[PDB]
Amino acid sequence: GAMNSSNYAELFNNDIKLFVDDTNVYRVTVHKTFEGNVATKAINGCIFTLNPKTGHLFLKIIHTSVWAGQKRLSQLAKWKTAEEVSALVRSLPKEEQPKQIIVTRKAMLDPLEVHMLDFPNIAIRPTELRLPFSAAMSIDKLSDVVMKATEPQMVLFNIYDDWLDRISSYTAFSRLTLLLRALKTNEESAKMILLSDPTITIKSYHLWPSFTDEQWITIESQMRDLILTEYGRKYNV
Amino acid sequence: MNTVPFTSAPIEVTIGIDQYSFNVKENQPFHGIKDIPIGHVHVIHFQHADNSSMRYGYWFDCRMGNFYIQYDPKDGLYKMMEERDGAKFENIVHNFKERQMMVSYPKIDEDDTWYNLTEFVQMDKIRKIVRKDENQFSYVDSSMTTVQENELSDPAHSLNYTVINFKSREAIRPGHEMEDFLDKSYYLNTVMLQGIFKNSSNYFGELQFAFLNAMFFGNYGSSLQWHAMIELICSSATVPKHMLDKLDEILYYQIKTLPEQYSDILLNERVWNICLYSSFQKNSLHNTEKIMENKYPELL
Ligand SMILES: NCC(=O)NC1(c2ccccc2)CCC1
Ligand SMILES: NCC(=O)NC1(c2ccccc2)CCC1
Repeated sequence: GAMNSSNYAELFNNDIKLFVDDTNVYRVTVHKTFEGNVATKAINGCIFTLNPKTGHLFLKIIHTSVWAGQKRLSQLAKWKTAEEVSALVRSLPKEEQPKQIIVTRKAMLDPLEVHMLDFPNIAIRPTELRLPFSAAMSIDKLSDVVMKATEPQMVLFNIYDDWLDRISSYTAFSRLTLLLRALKTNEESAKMILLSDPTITIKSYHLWPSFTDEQWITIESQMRDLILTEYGRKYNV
Repeated sequence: MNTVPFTSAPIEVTIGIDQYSFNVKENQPFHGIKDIPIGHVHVIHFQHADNSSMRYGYWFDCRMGNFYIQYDPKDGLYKMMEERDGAKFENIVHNFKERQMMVSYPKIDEDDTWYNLTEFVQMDKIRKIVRKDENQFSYVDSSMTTVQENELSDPAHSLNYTVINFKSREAIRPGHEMEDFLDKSYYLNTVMLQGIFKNSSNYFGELQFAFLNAMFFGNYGSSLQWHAMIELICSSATVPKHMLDKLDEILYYQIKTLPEQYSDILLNERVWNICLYSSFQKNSLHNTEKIMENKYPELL
């Protein structure tokens, strides 16, 4: 059934699972036309498909040509997501295929179920958690590869950098969701916190800065402060 | 006009014949039902006064044999049986008629209700849904589960309705996932009509039989089937015009007949709201929408 606070350690057990977030698949800018009407222009998007135990992120870039001449794009985007996730599963060796796929938005349930009919033993599950994966396009290197794409493309990253050498998956996921929650809440401040100190760099092959354990505790505290601040600001407290 | 005699009525029971019903008291001298219209299937059904648990009954067609009812004190129910001795049967019937110990099928001449509820229902198709090949009539009760309910447990006592499942490989062509899920026309027209049912008359016959079993016996599984068969048509963008017009008539008479006090459980709010107001066919069921809005505006 639904994944929530009660069954949270299940994310880090040894049954392969993937989260799928479709928030950033269909992305538009809204603008005025010469006649004063409103129109949209699509920009490139992406499917965010993440193994929370390993940090493996299958980032399928959705190029705007996908939408050409199609109607009801927000509906189509859910089905295109499900088609691409099904294709990914089929491309993986049997021993790497997930036993569960958790969708971050319940509207993905039926599209994904229908596309996965050939996999009756893969459970398709919603979640009660409000996960901040929409903020993935606030990670500079992810946003850059999506915007530069000239055609459909899959790009493979570990979203945890090398953190699993020093911390458990549970702690890595908690750090990731904190960072993303902060970036979603106040992107400018969050990115300031992450880059304030010019001596800490991001390795070429990483997404996040190379913090020591002590610096990560400081950083994490700064992100909590930001989230609480923005909370009071937005809510006056 | 044909007759279903009763050997006796040893227990107090409400007896239904099609849409009619009457109470019989314990050991009241009741000996059956005469003047049953030839040309239609019929159902004779029972609810005991002392245990309303289990409504049960028998579907039959008097053109296929001479049938009578006899109470069995061991199994505790009224059983239909076939009399093979034609002279014995005509003699029995004539004597009970002479003593006026039978009720008359009370059909108003103006009244087409039973025809309209059974237009496509054939005994031969009933006998494939309800499998008991040694009898010419078919037993149905409240508890009997469907093949589809079983998949999700005695097979010989099951209602073998055609399985309809919108999230199934049968319903969804590889490569047309979104198309087939959002527009069920290929599942309706190719899989079900051309493939399984062969024609729309057989589809409507099963739809009508499912409704009647839901209404007369409170068979939950029959209720699910009726709604699935409606939803499959309404959720298809391409349906022959004669089928839509006939469906509108079929449903109109079903909604007209449904007891007002049973609508809360026999009418699925989601299916009916989707069918009348959201589906491809939201504008094709004028008679059904009008009666639903005047009779059950709450559900909607
Ligand atoms: N965990 C990084 C790793 O060991 N391999 C990579 C990866 C594989 C599969 C999906 C995502 C990332 C890093 C690019 C290749
Ligand atoms: N197994 C009998 C049964 O389930 N009867 C109920 C019913 C509801 C809806 C339609 C037909 C029957 C009355 C409560 C459920």
